[PDB]
Amino acid sequence: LGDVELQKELNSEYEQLVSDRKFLREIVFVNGDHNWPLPVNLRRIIQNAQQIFHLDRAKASDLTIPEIIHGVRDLCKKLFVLRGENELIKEAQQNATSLFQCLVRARLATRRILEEFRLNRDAFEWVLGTIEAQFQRSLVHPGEMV
Amino acid sequence: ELAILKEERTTTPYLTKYERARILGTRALQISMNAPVLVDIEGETDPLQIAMKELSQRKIPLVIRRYLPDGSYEDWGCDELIVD
Amino acid sequence: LIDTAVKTAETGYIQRRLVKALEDIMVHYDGTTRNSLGDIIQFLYGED
Amino acid sequence: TPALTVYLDREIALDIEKAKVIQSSIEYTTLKNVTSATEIYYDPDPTSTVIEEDFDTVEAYFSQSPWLLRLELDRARMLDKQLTMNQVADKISEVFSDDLFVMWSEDNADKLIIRCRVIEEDQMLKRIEAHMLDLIALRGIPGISKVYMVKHKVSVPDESGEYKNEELWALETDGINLAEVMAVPGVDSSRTYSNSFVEILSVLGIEATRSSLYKEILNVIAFDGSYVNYRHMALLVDVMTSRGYLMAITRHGINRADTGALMRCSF
Amino acid sequence: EDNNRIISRLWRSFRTVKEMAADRGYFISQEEMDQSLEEFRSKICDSMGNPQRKLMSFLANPTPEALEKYSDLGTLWVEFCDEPSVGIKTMRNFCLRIQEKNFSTGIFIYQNNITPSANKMIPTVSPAIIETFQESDLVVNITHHELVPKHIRLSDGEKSQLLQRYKLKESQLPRIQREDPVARYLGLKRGQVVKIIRRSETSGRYASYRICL
Repeated sequence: LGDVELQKELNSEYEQLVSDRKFLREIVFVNGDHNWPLPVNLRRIIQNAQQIFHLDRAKASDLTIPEIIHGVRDLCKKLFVLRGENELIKEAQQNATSLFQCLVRARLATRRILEEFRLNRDAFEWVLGTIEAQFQRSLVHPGEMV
Repeated sequence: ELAILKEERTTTPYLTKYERARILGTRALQISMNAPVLVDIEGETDPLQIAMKELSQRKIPLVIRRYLPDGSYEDWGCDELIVD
Repeated sequence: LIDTAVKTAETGYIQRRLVKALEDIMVHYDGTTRNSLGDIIQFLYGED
Repeated sequence: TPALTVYLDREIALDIEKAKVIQSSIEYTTLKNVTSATEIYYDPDPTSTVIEEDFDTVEAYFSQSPWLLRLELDRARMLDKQLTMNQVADKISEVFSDDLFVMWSEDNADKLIIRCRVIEEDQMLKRIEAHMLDLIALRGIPGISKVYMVKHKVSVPDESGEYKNEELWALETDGINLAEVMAVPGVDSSRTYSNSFVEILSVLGIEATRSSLYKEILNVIAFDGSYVNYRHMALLVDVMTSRGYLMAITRHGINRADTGALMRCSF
Repeated sequence: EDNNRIISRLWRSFRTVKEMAADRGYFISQEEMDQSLEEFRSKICDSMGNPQRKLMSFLANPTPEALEKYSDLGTLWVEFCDEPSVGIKTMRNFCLRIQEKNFSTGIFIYQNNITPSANKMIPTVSPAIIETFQESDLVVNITHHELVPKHIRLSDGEKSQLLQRYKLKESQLPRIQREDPVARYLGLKRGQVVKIIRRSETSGRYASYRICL
């Protein structure tokens, strides 16, 4: 309670979420549709994490807010559809994963992680690693006769 | 001239399905021609299964040369590409 | 019965033409979708 | 079945009378569309007449060739298209400025009539009559033969940000003229759409052509509830629009590429 | 009546021409942008109400940003002609006036048609450039249409960067016709590359590139 050097990060999270809200509502999906085919099922990841790490008894969670925010921020910068240090490579990489980043941030929000899913640190790290690996597995292979 | 230095290699670090299939086929054909086997053969005698065992243990001595559309290529040893 | 007997030829012709039009298109190691001439069809496959 | 979907401006898009006025402005009527039956009378003296109905009209209209054209205008046809005698006579004079002199009975008259004079001419009158009945326009964009008052259940956010349906009039049509309808006032010029993507290419460019092509293919496929993943139809429309122009899936499209001879011969 | 409609259509076309010029990089005064129908009618029409199309012809200079970016951006001349049909005579006068005051680009907006004999003088008037648009075409600005995403011409250095990033040749790019309505609206010359950012339902945002033939 009462902290400020953390309320800054909370406000940054909420402003990123509002940016996503505005972007999706005004550019991508203007008619409101929000159920779209996307890689990596996050519902199933979260429930598998709950099963594996036994999230019953609503135990006191040792998962701090700054670690949640920085974990999701680092994860969003680890989903590689294109590899390279070029600048157009970076632009295309961010354009490639904008919708999926919107999904990952709509699900792994601080209030949601703490209240709705009640994850501890282990389940959280497992969710991030599983998103990493399954996204790397969802990519098309070179050589496909698409 | 067309080879790429191991630092600026910008293709996927993951073995694709086609690379894995062809690598396994080639290794199986080689072993069926009385080639030396790098793994310790414990129970299995089928060359394809031996080749799979070698692929899992990163002991297949082959190289994939990935040609780009401009004619250049990147070289990746099988032991440094990541197998799912 | 007439529909089943008669439309299958138009459908098979359509699928043959589509296959001949799109047969030379492959995802390359840089992510692009190019034809046999090397021309770009999509800069990233499926845009994702 | 060519067709436009003409989205109206919002002020018009909610009111029905205004939308119907825009419909009347956009729809195409020709002199054929409001004409019942044309005669040809020999009227040797312009100031008099051999007929017994319109003598009083021309005696009130007075205080060249003796060949007269007496065309009749049905009542309900005028009523339904908001057309009166004044605009029709003006339109005839618009393309027959001074090589024709037009008389027209009044609108309340028990017989709705038009009379014209040329300035052997029993066949130039026939040629002029045919060309009028087949080329005189009254109002609207040529190429739009019918217009419909359609209702669209658009989903838009509320003032609380929550999505709510909203009941808007819009126009559907028989025929296609994208450029001229896009200009008509009262139309949302930034949202008019055509089901002919060749028209889109000629009017809006190649990227809009790609969008229209995807919309048509998605409509045809998803008609019956089938779902094809996006990337396949995206690839198909990207191959068809990659050169800057529409490449058909035919020999005339496939075999005009620059690929090898053996590929083209194999097809 | 119909005079009001003619004046309104002409005013819409003039606004489209000014939006075209500003989009292409030339500086247009913010007050001449918001030119209203009645104020336009005041400055153009007569006592009889018919409009003088010789007053709309203006002169546009490159905005400094579009000079720092597009170094090949000279001075623009825009003329609304009065002759409905345009022949080799009028094109001769227009080309003479364009070369006479070293105008780089001359936009010649006509009403009815431009005859092929006149049309032949368009490419033979180097080093100046002459483009023509028809007034009927200019009534609606098509870059405002929802299906038309925003096109942005690349500069020479950025085009080189695009070609090297993809290890590409010019002929291996998606293409746009010089007669494309958005290439025509943008004054694209052969070899110049537009960048087209557009909506993507699978990724959110996707950047496309086309070379103008």
